[PDB]
Amino acid sequence: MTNIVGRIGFLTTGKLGIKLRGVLIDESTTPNTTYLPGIESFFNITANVLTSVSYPETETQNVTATFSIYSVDGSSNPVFPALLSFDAIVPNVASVEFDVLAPTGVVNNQLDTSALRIAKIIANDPALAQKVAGAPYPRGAYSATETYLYGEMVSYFGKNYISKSLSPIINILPTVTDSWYELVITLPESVSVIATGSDTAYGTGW
Amino acid sequence: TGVVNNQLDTSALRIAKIIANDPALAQKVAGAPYPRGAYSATETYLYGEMV
Amino acid sequence: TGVVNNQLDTSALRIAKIIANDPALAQKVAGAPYPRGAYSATETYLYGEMVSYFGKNYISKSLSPIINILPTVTDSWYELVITLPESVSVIATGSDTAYGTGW
Repeated sequence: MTNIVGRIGFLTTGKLGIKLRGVLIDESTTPNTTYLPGIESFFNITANVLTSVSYPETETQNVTATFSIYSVDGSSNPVFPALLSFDAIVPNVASVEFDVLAPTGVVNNQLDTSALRIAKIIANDPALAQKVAGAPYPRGAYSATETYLYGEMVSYFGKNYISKSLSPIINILPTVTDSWYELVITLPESVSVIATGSDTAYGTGW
Repeated sequence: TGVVNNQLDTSALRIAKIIANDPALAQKVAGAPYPRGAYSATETYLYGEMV
Repeated sequence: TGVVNNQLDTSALRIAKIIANDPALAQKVAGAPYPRGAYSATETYLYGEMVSYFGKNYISKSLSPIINILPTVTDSWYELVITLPESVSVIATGSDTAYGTGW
């Protein structure tokens, strides 16, 4: 399920048809619903605004859907010549804007090169550069109340632990090496280093 | 002026904007420091990985 | 389950997901620091190249290559903050001392 939103220019009034390209399955309802392709769901666009676009998501099952824009006739019916038709996947998110799901010239054969170009773009715009920059991302001190993302560095018991989980972690102690890196502090050499003690005299069971 | 459309150059900008605006995808192109843990000779390390 | 016309979808979001998810294309879109080692004059440092200088880390931001220009001058380099509070390992781990075999 996704509530597509957006505005479409140069068309005060029209229809937007979404038509599936494969079989979609809704297993939520007891009799597993089977949305079949070729049947076009029509939504209104009024005053250049996507009125209410609620469509089942297709990213999970990776099913393509054709979005087409038509002018409305005298009886407000979609004249079939599609002013703008294309294929896209509805993401499994609460809301997506019609802008992002718009056709692109990047075919598979031209894939890697495109990414290459993207690199310099991200390297040029300072906003994108800071939005994507890899860094320790200082956070202050560790606390279990708030979550932590990848790369974020916290302080715990005098030690510095950098989160290394791709997923958010909450109430995970920094000492756990499976989710935190814990950079080890560099040691000076030409400094007095006599600092021992805590003579506890273990019993070979430590 | 002449007619210029230049959609192919707009495509790269659009995709870069989408990647930057999404934290999940932005994480996977983040930057050089990739934490891994304590060093061990039995594992394979990629460019930027931190030990 | 599946679609016959699987080659028709190029919708920016999909391409963004494809480029991010693939390790090779993700590595191509990297930017970021490029480690090179201790700073020295002769070495030509390109954009994003990151060096160590006087105990700090400096990433070059000059879009043009630079030579002999010190990492301290902020016109072409910028420092990578660490912000380490209440440090633990400073001198105790450095003791060792060379004596003691059996006693």
